[PDB]
Amino acid sequence: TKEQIIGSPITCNFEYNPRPVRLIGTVMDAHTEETSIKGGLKVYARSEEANMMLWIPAGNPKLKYEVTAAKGSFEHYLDERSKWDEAWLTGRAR
Amino acid sequence: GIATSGRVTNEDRRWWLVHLECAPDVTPGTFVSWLDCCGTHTTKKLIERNIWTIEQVAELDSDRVDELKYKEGCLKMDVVWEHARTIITPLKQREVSGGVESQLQSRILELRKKRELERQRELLARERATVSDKREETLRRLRE
Amino acid sequence: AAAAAAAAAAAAAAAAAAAAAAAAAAAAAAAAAAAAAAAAAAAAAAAAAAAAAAAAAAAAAAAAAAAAAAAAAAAAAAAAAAAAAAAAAAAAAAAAAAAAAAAAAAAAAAAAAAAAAAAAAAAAAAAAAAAAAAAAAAAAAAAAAAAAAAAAAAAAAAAAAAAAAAAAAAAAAAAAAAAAAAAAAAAAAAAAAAAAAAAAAAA
Amino acid sequence: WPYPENLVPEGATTPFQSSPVPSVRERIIREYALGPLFGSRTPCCVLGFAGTARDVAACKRDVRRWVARALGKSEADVELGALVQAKEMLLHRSGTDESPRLGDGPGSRPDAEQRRVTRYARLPVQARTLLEVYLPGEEHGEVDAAADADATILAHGYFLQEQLHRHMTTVKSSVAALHDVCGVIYCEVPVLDESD
Amino acid sequence: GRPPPVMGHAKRMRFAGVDDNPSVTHKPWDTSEPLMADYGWERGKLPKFRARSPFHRQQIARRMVTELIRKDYVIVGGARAPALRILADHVVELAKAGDTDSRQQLAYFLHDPLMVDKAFDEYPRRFRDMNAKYAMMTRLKGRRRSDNVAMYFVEYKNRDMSDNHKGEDYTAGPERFFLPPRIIETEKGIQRPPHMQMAFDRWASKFKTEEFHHWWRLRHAKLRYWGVRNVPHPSDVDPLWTEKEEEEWHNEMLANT
Amino acid sequence: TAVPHEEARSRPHFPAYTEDVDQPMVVPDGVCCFNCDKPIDGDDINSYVWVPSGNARVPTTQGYFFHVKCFKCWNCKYRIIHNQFYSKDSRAWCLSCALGRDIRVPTRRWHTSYVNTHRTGSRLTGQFFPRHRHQMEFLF
Amino acid sequence: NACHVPGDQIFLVSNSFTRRLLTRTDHCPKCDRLSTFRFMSVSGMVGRMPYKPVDTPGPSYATLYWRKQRSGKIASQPLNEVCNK
Amino acid sequence: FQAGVHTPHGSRYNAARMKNWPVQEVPQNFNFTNEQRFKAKAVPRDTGKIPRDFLLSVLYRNQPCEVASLWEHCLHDPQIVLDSKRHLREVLQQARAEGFVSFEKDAVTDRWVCHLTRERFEEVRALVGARAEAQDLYSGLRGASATETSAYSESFREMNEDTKREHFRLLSEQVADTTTHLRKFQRMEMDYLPYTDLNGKVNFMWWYEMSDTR
Amino acid sequence: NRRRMELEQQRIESSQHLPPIEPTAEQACHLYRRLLKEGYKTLVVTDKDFYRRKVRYELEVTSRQTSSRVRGIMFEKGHWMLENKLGGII
RNA sequence: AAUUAUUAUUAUAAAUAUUAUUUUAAAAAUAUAAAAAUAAAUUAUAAC
RNA sequence: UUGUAUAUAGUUAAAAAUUAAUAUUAGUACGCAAGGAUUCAUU
Repeated sequence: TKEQIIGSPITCNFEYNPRPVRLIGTVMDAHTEETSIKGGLKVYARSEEANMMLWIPAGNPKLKYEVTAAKGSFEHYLDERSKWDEAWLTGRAR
Repeated sequence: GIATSGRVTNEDRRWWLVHLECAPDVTPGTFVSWLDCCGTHTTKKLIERNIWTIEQVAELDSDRVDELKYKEGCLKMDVVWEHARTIITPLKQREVSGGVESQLQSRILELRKKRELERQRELLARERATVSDKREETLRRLRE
Repeated sequence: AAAAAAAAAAAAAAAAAAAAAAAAAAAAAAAAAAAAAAAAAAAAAAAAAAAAAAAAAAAAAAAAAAAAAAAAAAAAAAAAAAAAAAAAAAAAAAAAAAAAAAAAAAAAAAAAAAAAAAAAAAAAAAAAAAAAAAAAAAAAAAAAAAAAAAAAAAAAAAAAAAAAAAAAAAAAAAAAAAAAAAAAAAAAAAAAAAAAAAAAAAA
Repeated sequence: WPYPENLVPEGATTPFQSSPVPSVRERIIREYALGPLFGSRTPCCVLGFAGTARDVAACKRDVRRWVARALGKSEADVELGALVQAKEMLLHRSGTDESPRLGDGPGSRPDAEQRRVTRYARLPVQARTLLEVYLPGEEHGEVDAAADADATILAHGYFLQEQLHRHMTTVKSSVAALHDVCGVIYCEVPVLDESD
Repeated sequence: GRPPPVMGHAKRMRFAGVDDNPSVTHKPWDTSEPLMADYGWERGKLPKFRARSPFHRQQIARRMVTELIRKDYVIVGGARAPALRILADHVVELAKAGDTDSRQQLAYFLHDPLMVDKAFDEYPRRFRDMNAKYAMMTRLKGRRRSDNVAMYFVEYKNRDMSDNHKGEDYTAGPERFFLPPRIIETEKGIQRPPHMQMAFDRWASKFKTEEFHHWWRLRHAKLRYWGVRNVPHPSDVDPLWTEKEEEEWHNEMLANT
Repeated sequence: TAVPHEEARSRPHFPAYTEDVDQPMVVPDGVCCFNCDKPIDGDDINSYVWVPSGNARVPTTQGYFFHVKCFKCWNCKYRIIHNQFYSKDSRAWCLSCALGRDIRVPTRRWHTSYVNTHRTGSRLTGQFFPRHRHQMEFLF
Repeated sequence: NACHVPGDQIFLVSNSFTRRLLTRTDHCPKCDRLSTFRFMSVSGMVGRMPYKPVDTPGPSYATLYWRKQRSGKIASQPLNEVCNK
Repeated sequence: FQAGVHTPHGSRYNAARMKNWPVQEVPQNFNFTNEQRFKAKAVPRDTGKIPRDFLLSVLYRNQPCEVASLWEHCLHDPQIVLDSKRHLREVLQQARAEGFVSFEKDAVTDRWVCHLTRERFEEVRALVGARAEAQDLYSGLRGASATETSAYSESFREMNEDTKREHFRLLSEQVADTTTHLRKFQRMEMDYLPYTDLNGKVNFMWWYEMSDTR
Repeated sequence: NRRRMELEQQRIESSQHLPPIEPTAEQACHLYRRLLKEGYKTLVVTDKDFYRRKVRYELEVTSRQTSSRVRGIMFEKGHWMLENKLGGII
């Protein structure tokens, strides 16, 4: 319920051929709000020196994940949102 | 369901049941506004009849819910009624018991008992890493 | 024209688009409009001797270098209130009223200052003479208040114990002026008794 | 950032999870997935009414008091599902539940769907609204050798709809009272729905 | 293929189809809410009548609404009717809400803080047992000759259980537009609310002064100079409100004094 | 203001009606015509001119106050040219006829100045929000 | 937002109500008057901005400095009450 | 206000209830969802001239006043114009911008203490007096004889000399404990109607009456 | 509003000592015994004699031209190798 | 200024009058005008 | 990488982007009675 998901951490996995991509990141959209085929998450995922916002169709076999709701306090989502803008704005090669 | 119209099939009884994992706080004492398609208006037509929890919503005698939807002008009052009429009995068994394999009770403390042990190793990493250095410093202050 | 076109007109818009010429109105779009429209008349700059009173005092406290931009800093520090009617130009009105009437001449060393006070440092001595020892006298006349403002509590230290013993004076009656229409006759008599059970033994 | 700041000023956080372990879930799901369906009842008949639901909210009591007279079983044994007035259709596509009830259809018949083979349209609408009939839970459909007929839910429905279309012709004449003093101008035994 | 055969940027038509797809560039406001303010041609919108701007479109819509709350009818032209019957119900979906914010949701829209009360007074007791489509929209057989714009006659539906127009009649207007309009002859001494006249008697008594008459006549001079034909000379112009003429309205004038 | 590094207004160097709630800018209760000693009406008249300076002199908010027919020069009995007056011995003396420039007459109007009304004369003096640091809005 | 000699108040910007924006007479919070309030601070928009979220108007700077100073002291009156009822 | 909507069941005040508003019995196990309590918007309370003077009357009897005595005193009146402890917090935010109350905390203690500002205390005595000018006269048993007042007319001067607080140990509760019997006999009803002033702002108009509940 | 991070970061000055010690003493000789003895159990695939040569070379290239802490960083990494049961050198 | 037309003809005096003219239910080019990217106000944009 | 030569072909497939059909029926509103339901309850 939009407030509930925002800021909550995501485990991912993602299959792929060389090895699965194990990546941990914060959810930020929850496009559908129920179990419909639309799904969608828009996590932030801050893997390493690289930042990578991304979308999960939430029906894919090889694109599997898991969300947890303990540290996903909305007041944590606000910071993640700021952390990206900084990485977004300050990577423009300007 | 919300997007459902008119009657409620015997299927989306399941869709209501499957989705009880993602509602662990919910209980027969939960406010009726948590009910599929029990929006803002219909609630006020419910509260005006002293009806608050999911539990009371299962008591309606097919005539409260009727005089609600057909006289109080609150719509979809049938697709909400069949909802509390569906999850109350699996929620009533949440008043008496929580999880059966959750709990895993011998496990749930061993998860909790270590989280203290674990989150006290980073705080101590702020200490154990430097006091071990302070000695590796004071071990050489003397050798010269 | 987007601000005007977009349906829900904002708040900035309603204040920006106003160029009316009524009292206490938008001054920018009253200034912005025609010279035949503005009644935005000349800025009343004060060149009072009062503006001399907060002038000859400061320099004899700090007569060094660069006193023409951070001189207003003194005006932004030494603040019962400033001095410049318009910090911008009235503080630049401060030297010209000082340069004229033979009061202050400048001082130039790596930059221009307001030092040397131009041979009127005698009238700066008997200006500060009319400062502290003028501020000294008036702050104790309110201490005459504050020698009895202590008493302001003390004259009602008894009365606030008195006129809150008067706040029951009526209620004690009204406690029972409504009991009349409920008729206890036991909690009624004792509520008048337990008050008068110790009232006559007092004094 | 379409989520307004201060959407959640201070949040307690309702868990929305059920044991954040990914393995315990999908097993707590089994019950509620393979577990028993917990709300369903089986409809006995449909009671098709002509007037709309604001014309029955006072006369919808005796119908229980009159279908219990007919089925013999006492009152407070029958559960009449809440009134469901069908759409005020204009196109009138048939089949759905929000549809009106034509004089002929799968279960509407006096067991006369041969009318479909020998006629070239449906009789006009009888019941704009409708209402279901329930009983304490039991079997669904069976032919019995001790009632001189079927005796089950559908039979309790079939051997009521046949009796009802006996009053449309012109010892329990509740099916005759149900026509006149109460309102029922249509009866239909539905299809037993299914789930996964 | 995977991208829709048409991208995000393409205008479909008027009277087109839905043509559903995934897209992420919509919902400007709190859409679908009693004041959505969206205006276009594709069905999920209100018909955008000809206004000089989106802002000026609201101003039109606001003053078209607060004339349906004084006189429960209106004669609008063109695409103002559909986008008023739609907006007339929004006000009434907003009347039953009655929450402390509705009156602050409706005080923002209307140019009149009085009518909001009349709106919130009648419409609950009046439209309680009507689900939706509260306003009628009758298309009149006439047309504004000036511009061939079909005139519709929008009005509110339930007016028997109403409070202030319980028995009023709208075949033709009153005698001089500042009188209580015609009444159904079965209810002559019917008691209207005691305050919706205090905003009327206070008002219908500014057209009774000699200065208004010197407006009514001057207005002709303005028109014949402004080229409007058929305006008789300001010399021979009957006054609007005289003294003796009023006695006919002073007939049913024995209510409270 | 100490706006951090010359971050003030670009095009006019000042905005209109910057939020004045910080200082209410209310007329006094005790007041006087700075030159003629006449009590002054509060806020519904234009027959008094407020001179709200950065400093504060006359009443309790102490921006000077004249009566509209009390602003004239005192020894020289004229309007004050350019509105730059000069208080000589507690009397606003016309700048020229005070300074020893013994003028004999102005050009435009010799007995009514071009003063403003209701603080409008001095609207280009401070009193923005960032006059004092006012960071309490931002900290923690 | 609108401030005169007596008290204060909070208003909004109903686009129909513009000729009241600068100086709307109002019943003063203090004892009694139909005081002629003026315009002090912007306080954001009534309706939303097309395809712009609700935060695009922005109340004002000093208006933040207002409720943080007018109300402000929720730590000074957590007595008898907090954000709940 | 209800039994246990926002505050757990058992939070009822012997205050001026609102007219027509029943005590809607909420079942025991009922609970909100923490995300339903998110918005949690409620009815705005009347903070006008009637509550204010009333608020001052109890702050005038006690020029300093602390946290609980802020509400623990409103129970000690014949007529109350509060319904909750939040209706007490509501008017206080008003009475600050009225310059009527500048309450502080004593540094030696750690509680917040009421104080009617001295820039307005001399005049608010009339406001508590204009309530008082007929607050004593309208009393009924006062005006039924003289021996009830004359059995006490001499105590008011001899109390505050040698038995000052001696009587105040009773002058708080016993003289007010009957109002509790009276609170069950005559509450006040905060009958209200919403409206809008010609500026457009929303507000209410409250018609306060004493409930002849008996 | 935002500057909380300023309140945070200035609060994370946190001068708990922790400068990596830059071991200029026998402490280096400790691990070079602990390593070649903890490796001698594990070098099934990789060469036992190539592995000594590289621990030598890393105990000159890191001693020769590096800083102080980055030598207390390397040495700490020597500690964290056998603590990680190895540098995954199987 | 050909006019009941792009227009405050302003030498002067001024400041809280709602003080009395602007059609139309579609689609393109154009015309004005417009969310996002290779510390500042700018771009170009022939994009909603 | 095999044929041929001391170096290595030659074929085929996967990946780097949108598919199109003219003429036999009654007409001067909105091709929506519009807020995407061919009236969701009546007024």
